[PDB]
Amino acid sequence: IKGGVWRNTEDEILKAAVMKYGKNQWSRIASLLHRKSAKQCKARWYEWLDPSIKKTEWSREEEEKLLHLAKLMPTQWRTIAPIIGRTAAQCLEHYEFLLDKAAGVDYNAEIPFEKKPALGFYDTSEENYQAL
Amino acid sequence: TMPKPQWHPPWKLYRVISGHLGWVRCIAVEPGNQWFVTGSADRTIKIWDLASGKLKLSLTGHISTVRGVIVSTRSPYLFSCGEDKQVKCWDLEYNKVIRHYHGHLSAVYGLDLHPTIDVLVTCSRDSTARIWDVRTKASVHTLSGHTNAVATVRCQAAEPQIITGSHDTTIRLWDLVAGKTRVTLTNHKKSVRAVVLHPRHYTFASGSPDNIKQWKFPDGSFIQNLSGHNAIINTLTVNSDGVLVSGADNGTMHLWDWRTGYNFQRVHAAVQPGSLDSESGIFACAFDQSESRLLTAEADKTIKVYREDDTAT
Amino acid sequence: QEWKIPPCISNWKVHINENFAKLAEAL
Amino acid sequence: EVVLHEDKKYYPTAEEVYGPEVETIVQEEDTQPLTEPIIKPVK
Amino acid sequence: AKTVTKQRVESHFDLELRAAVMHDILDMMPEGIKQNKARTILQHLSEAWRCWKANIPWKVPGLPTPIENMILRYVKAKADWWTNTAHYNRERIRRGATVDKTVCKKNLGRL
Amino acid sequence: FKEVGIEFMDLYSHLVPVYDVEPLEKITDAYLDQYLWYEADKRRLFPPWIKPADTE
Amino acid sequence: QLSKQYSSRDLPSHTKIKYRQTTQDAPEEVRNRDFRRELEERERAAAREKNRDRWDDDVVFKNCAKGVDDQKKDKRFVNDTLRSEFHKKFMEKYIK
Amino acid sequence: NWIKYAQWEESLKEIQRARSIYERALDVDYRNITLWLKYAEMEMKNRQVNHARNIWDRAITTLPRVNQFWYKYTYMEEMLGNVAGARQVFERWMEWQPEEQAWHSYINFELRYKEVDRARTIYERFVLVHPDVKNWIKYARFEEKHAYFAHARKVYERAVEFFGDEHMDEHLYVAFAKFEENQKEFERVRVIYKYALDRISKQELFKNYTIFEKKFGDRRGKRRFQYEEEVK
Amino acid sequence: AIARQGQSKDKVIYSKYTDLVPKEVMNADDPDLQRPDEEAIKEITEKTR
Ligand SMILES: [Mg+2]
Repeated sequence: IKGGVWRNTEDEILKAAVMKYGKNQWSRIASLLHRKSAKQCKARWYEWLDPSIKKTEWSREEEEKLLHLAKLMPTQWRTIAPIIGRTAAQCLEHYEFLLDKAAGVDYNAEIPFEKKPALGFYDTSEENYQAL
Repeated sequence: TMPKPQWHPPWKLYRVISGHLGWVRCIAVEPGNQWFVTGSADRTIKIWDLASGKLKLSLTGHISTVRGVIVSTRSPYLFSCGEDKQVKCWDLEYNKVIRHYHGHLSAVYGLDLHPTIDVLVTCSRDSTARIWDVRTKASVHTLSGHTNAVATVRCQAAEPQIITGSHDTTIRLWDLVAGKTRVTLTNHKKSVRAVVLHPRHYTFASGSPDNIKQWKFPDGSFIQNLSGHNAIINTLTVNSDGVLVSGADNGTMHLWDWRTGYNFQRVHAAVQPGSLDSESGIFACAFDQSESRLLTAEADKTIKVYREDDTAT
Repeated sequence: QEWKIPPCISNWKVHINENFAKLAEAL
Repeated sequence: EVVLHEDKKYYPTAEEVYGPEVETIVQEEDTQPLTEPIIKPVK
Repeated sequence: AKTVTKQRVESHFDLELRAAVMHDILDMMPEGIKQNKARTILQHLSEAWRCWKANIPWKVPGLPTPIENMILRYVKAKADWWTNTAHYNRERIRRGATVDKTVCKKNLGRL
Repeated sequence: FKEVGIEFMDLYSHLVPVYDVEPLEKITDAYLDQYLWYEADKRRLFPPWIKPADTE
Repeated sequence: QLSKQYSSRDLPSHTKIKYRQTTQDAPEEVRNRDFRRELEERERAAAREKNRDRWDDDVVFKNCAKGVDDQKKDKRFVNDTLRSEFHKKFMEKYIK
Repeated sequence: NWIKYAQWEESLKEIQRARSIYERALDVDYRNITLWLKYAEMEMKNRQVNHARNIWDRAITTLPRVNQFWYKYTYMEEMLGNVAGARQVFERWMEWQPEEQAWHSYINFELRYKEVDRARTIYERFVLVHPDVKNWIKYARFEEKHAYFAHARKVYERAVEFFGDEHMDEHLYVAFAKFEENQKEFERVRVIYKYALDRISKQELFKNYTIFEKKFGDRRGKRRFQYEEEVK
Repeated sequence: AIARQGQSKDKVIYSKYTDLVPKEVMNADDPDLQRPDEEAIKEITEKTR
């Protein structure tokens, strides 16, 4: 019931919330949005919205590396995805794309505690000061 | 120098003993070279056979890190003090605590026994040191004075009975019966962590991160300045042979000629098999009664024993 | 300058072996 | 060659790091079990 | 005078760890002359300790190496204290000696 | 798939791992399991010597 | 200005001081002793003591357990809380 | 917090209160040099000369190493007109064997009045406290500035005598050469240049080169024989 | 005299530069540095006690 499609409003508000609160507090960020939970917010951050994620075409090297690795460790996408530097869902889609296109008074009264200054080789007798 | 002075033989590492789970902070040696004791962050006090290096006995009872340990000469006691706040007297006749000296407001960093009177002297983070009557568990005197934590305290029979230093970098000499300061030395720039009294000369030495100073007695005239090895240095200890050892937080240990400040040897020692390079350096170290063995307490949770090399020259 | 300390602003308050190739191609 | 995570050495042998001349012994447990006295009384 | 106790022990150990590092290093590290990063170095301490609790390798891009070897030292110490305490408590619960509501949940979290 | 939560049930002797999955994948996997065991039993995959067996 | 308050802890206990006796190891003995000789001879004794002390016609696999002699992992002490062998054993035991 | 409080009472001209505040602050942290400067300053602003005098004395007594206190103390006395007082202070200060700059300030102090003899006396102590070639040179130069050329020559003789063959180099010997050059003793200069050079280390190399250059210049002030010898 | 001001003449207080400056040697030993003696210690100890 809570599940559904992601909205530009929810997604931008997710950007701002993640910016303000920080990465480790999910319940606080899920509190602001409606119809979405904390798990969904976190996985939605790390899966897609995260700026460190690389959204662009795959170069030739990334295709060589992806194909080789996928033939090395079949069906393991969460192991391969960090090695090529792409999202697991993304490299999946691209792979099926490659096979697809490959064929109180202490203050104010009396001076709290008083230290009269000590007296030294000079005359302080005379000195007094003006009012305000 | 006087003339390329006092040739002493180098020391070598002889034995390494594991078997603490925490940092070993303190080593003491029993009056008869029978057993030497260690205090640890493990919260135990362990007693080790000097000869074989086997563990004899583990005591438990401190709540926190044991910082300081003394074995009385004239009575069969340990005294120990800890980060807990508690200074305890163990009767080694039963291996249990018989008295506890209560009253410091924070961790007690250090303690020592008057050699003839039967009074115990302790240092604490709370900036005081106390003179405790061993027999009645009573604060004879409280030595107010320093502005930071008192670190190392030594006790002597003659004049300035109590020699103490603190993290505020100044040494005060305390006149026991008055419980007041006779002398303030302010010649270290950084915290004084260790002091040591020379067995015969009537002089004393103090160590700071920056350098190590000797002093005349009483009243601490300046004498010498040993410069060389710069670390936060936790230990100064001296043989009747005039061998002064400086430990350090970076692991390093240097041996010195008490007379001249000739630093004959530098020992940098390997950290333990596991461990990490950073957990190096010796918290403290001591000399058996024969002056033939140097024992060190290290952050790599070991005890190392050094033996003077017989082929040497 | 050396003792400039990076502010500790709080956040609270990978390689692979080639043997996998030999194995996988073997199977 | 291959080492299972069952073994996989980290850190050199205890002995090797210090060198041969020193003796390195790991005391665990202890001996002279406690009812024994360090400092035994006169009789 | 107050006596260390079970209620106060964890607080006590961390109190005197903050003091241990503070006295040692600010009497050890210095020449800032004004105030040297005491609040800050301690915040690096708590940061590192959290990171080791989360098993996240903690590397600050700039930093003095004595400060770093410092933090790694004391942090490893507190780790040894915490871990040993965990082992011991699991032994007590295993034997069924201690009945406490808190130490069970805590000890669980630790393991 | 998405991340699985983990927690330890405490038997006071040995802890027991406990895993938490999102409901969708739990229904999917569940049907997968009933099916796999059903086909398996029909085809006589497992020989008799494996005995956390339904019969007894 | 000394208060008439008291406490349980404070009361007399162990008012006598146990002086060390002659066989316990009074300072008199200690002063006279040649420790170095004693320490050497004890050491030697210890050393001496130590010295004294010391079909299936069908299978996938030829013997795995050939030269596998335990290894000194429990002889190594490691100053690292998570890689100590004690910690491994603890971790092995209490998690499933 | 201490300081702001003191300042506020000072502004209301309740300076007896202010004094107590400063003293209380000192009890907390007597090493803090801003605190002491604010305290002394406050007294001076209110024309309380003798209070200020006391305070200055305390500051230098307890924190002798702080040069700021000494510089201000002497300045105050000079402003008050008490030259004798200032001299006394400087003599105390010099007992701490301070820093080149402090000695310069003492000398300059003397030189704001004629007092050349006093200045020279100070230099005599200074060049032994900090026996640096440069200081010796400076002392000689001082004499040159005031035309005591006889004494300047003697100073150079003393410097070279003192330093000896063991250690001396470029700078001092060059300076001496320049002095005699200016005295129009060209032959003597060559004697000095040659004899003293041969008597000591020569080649270090850079120093030697510099010396050579100087010599050449002096000469200038058939004859390009070493041009060929250096090249060959 | 500033510094002493609070205290009695008897009680010492270091202030001059000379105090700070080092004094050398004193030989292997001299009567100058020694532990009062047995007998002084006994007197002090007893009075203290
Ligand atoms: Mg409560």
